[PDB]
Amino acid sequence: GDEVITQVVAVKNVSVRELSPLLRQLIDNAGAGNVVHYDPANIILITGRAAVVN
Amino acid sequence: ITQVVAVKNVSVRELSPLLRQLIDNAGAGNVVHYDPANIILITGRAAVVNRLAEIIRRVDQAGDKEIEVVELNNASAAEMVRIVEALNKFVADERTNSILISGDPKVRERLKRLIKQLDVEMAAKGNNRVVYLKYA
Amino acid sequence: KFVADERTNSILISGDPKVRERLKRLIKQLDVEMAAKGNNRVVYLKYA
Repeated sequence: GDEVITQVVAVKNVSVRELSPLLRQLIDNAGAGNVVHYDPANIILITGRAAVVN
Repeated sequence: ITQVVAVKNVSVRELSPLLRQLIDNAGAGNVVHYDPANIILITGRAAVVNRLAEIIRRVDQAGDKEIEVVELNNASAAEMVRIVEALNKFVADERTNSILISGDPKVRERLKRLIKQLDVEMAAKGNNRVVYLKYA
Repeated sequence: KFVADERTNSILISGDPKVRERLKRLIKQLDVEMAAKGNNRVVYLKYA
């Protein structure tokens, strides 16, 4: 559905800052309210609509 | 009310912009102050102080890292050391002959995996042999 | 990248499951042991 939830998922292989521009492309591709925050401890944060967060 | 909660894993100054986002997202009166002794201060409405403490604890609980101590009965610890050293943290003691670990409960999963991986002891090779001469 | 132990005499690997495919290939490739060459020989002198 359209709900706003945060999802925490990992990419171990290389630091996920590498995805900041294209992920903010999906933060741009649709409506905002999102965050995608890349923890240097290497996990992954999204917040926003479950579809675009997907 | 003010809430004092910890993030041990890395210094919480790292959260100042996004936490002030929740100091911006709603009304002010808040403080979030990051003590270099590594604890955490919020002050403000219990709801926004909560979501703040949830981001905060979301960098607390996130990256967990500590030490393990696990017996190495067979493969020399210092060897375990060396043979992990090539991998790119780790301790062991050869008083005990035990891998110690510093890092993740993912490091705890995979490095209990490598606790187990090189524990094995090679079968005797008959390196030396006593031969009974029949004639000579 | 690559490791091994000669306690165990075992290749350890760091890298891909493509590195796992090809480097199980090279796990297997140089496992072979050369046949004995009769490097030394005891010769029975008939006369001298």
